[PDB]
Amino acid sequence: ILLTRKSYKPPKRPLTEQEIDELCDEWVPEPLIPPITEDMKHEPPVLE
Amino acid sequence: MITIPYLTAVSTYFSYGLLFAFGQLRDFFRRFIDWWQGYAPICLGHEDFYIRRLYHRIQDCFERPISSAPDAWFDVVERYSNDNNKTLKRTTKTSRCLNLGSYNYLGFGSFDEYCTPRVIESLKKFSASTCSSRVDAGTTSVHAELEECVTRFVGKPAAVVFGMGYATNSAIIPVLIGKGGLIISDSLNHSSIVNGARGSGATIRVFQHNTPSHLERVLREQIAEGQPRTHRPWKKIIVVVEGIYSMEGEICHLPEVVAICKKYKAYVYLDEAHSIGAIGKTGKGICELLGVDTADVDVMMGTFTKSFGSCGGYIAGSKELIQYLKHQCPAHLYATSIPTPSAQQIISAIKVILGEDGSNRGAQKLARIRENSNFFRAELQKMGFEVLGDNDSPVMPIMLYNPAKIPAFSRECLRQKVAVVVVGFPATPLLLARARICISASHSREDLIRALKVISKVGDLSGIKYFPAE
Amino acid sequence: MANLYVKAVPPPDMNRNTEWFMYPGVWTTYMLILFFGWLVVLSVSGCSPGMAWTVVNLAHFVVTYHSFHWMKGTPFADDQGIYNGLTWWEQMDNGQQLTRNRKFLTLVPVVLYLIASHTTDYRHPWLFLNTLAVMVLVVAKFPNMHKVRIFGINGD
Ligand SMILES: CCCCCCCCCCCCC/C=C/[C@@H](O)[C@H](CO)NC(=O)CCCCCCCCCCCCCCCCCCCCCCC
Repeated sequence: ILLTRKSYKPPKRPLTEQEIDELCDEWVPEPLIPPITEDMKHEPPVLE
Repeated sequence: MITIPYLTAVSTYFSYGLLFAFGQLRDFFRRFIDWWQGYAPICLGHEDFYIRRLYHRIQDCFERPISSAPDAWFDVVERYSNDNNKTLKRTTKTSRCLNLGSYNYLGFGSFDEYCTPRVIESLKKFSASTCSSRVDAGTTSVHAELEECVTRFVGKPAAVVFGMGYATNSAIIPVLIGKGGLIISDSLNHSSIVNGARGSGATIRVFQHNTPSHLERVLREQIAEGQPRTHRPWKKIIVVVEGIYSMEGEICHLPEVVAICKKYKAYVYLDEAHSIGAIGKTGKGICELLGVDTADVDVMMGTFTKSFGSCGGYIAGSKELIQYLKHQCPAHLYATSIPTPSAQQIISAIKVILGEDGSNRGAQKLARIRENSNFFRAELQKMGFEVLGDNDSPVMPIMLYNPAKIPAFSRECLRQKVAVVVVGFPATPLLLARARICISASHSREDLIRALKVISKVGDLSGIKYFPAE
Repeated sequence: MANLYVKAVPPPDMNRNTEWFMYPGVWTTYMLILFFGWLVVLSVSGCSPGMAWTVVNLAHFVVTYHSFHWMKGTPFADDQGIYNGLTWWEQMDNGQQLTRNRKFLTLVPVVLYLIASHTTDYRHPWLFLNTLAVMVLVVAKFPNMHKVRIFGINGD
């Protein structure tokens, strides 16, 4: 039974409710859209 | 990494188990006799078991007091017990043995006629040392002239010199790295390096001694897994290696280590304690012997105790690293400056080595330190001993493997007027007990010839010729 | 008179206490000490092989239990008592479970008890004891019995 088992590391100790608060504060999101330029804003003709 | 005869790996464990068994038995009859001022004991019962049950049995192979300069020949004082071997006391009788356990490689720990006259003159003009630190009143002129000789010698732009070679590693590593960093050290690193890493908050891993294919596999995992619990990025990575790994006698594989540290953008911390006056055609260390550009390593630590015959340490690097350390290193701010006659004797030794003393005996030392080591090491291998290290190293440990051969190989040699050094279990791994032989440039050929026949005759009795002779 | 050279590799393990148990030659000595005690018992007092195996299995109980599962800490002061709440069994392999060297140490008290029973014709005078000893040994070495005590006796 034993001579066939697999070596495993002992389970880890889960994160605390205080540590998570820090990680949620260091994280920073990128801007929603890339910054605009001047070649990026040409208007098309308006016809009748 | 060490070839061990199988039949000797078995009579060593048996020898240690017998000591363990008799020690536990004897300590069990002391705990029941203590029946015959309220504070807790200075030391528990069982934290110094191998200090009182293994070290006290052979305590006469250590701490031998000498009464002469650390030269090729010195005088060893004799000690008796007088109370059944509990407290050794020194007599007036002396001996005259062959020095093979010191460290003066270039033969500077003596009275030579270019350095001692200058140091004595720099004494009676400066009185030992200043009582202030270096940022207040302890920066004499000699302290400013010496930090130029070291920069010229080592090769890097700037250098700082301290007053202890052990504080040069515990008071600096905290500055460069902190919490969130990583330190992939080598297995066989000095105690100062590990204590310095502990004094900060950094994490320490260990890669296999002197093999880079294992250094790569550790960096890959550690950069692919981040911090151990909250998988942030590693803020830094520093790799610490040594020039010559003493007590193994091997030169490091520096070109194959720097190349892998560049790839993963890790830093390199060199440690030229044993290899700063010994190896190299000019004495510039491993970075000259192995032909590696000195600007690929970020920090280079050294020590003047072994080659230059004077206490101290140094760190060399980019001109902003030195400016940062001179402003935020506790050892530089709070500690008394290195004494003045102990700095003049480094200046006047680097002048001899570089050949700026007028004479030319700065190359005779560098050649005779090599033609002696290559002879001694070659002769020991031909007789069948097991000696480690390469061909270009002043140290050559001889393996013994048996705890009982440590007091047998040393007591005989001392009786035949040869002094050596032996290292036991609590300091080393269990299976690897050895003797360390240090060869200097002040030994003559007549001395090595005479000392080899004393060793060859002692090695028959103990039977430490594990390899076959011819 | 010397052959069979082996090129031992240094496993890091960074712990003087439990790194010597990886070099070549440990298992052979482990067994040769047991086979040496067996012969020395039935020489100082002539007896039956079965009893002598029983005395070997009983002496191997106290020595192994007191060393691997009772004592806590290390006898080296260099690590500033970092392992004060752990026993020699728990320090092994940095807490890694079911390794090559743990299974060998688990397998010995069983096979040694089989020999001390199969040559003593079971009975009850010795069977009762040997069973208690091997049971204590095997329970103490269970993976689930990691850093857990019994009623807080020698636990903190
Ligand atoms: C006469 C031949 C032997 C007689 C009896 C010898 C038994 C002694 C072996 C006990 C091994 C102890 C393992 C861990 C002990 C720890 O608790 C203490 C403190 O923490 N660590 C230390 O003192 C330092 C750690 C390493 C020191 C071990 C030195 C002994 C080396 C021998 C190990 C390999 C040979 C034996 C393998 C295991 C022996 C198992 C006991 C066999 C039972 C014998 C009774 C018949």
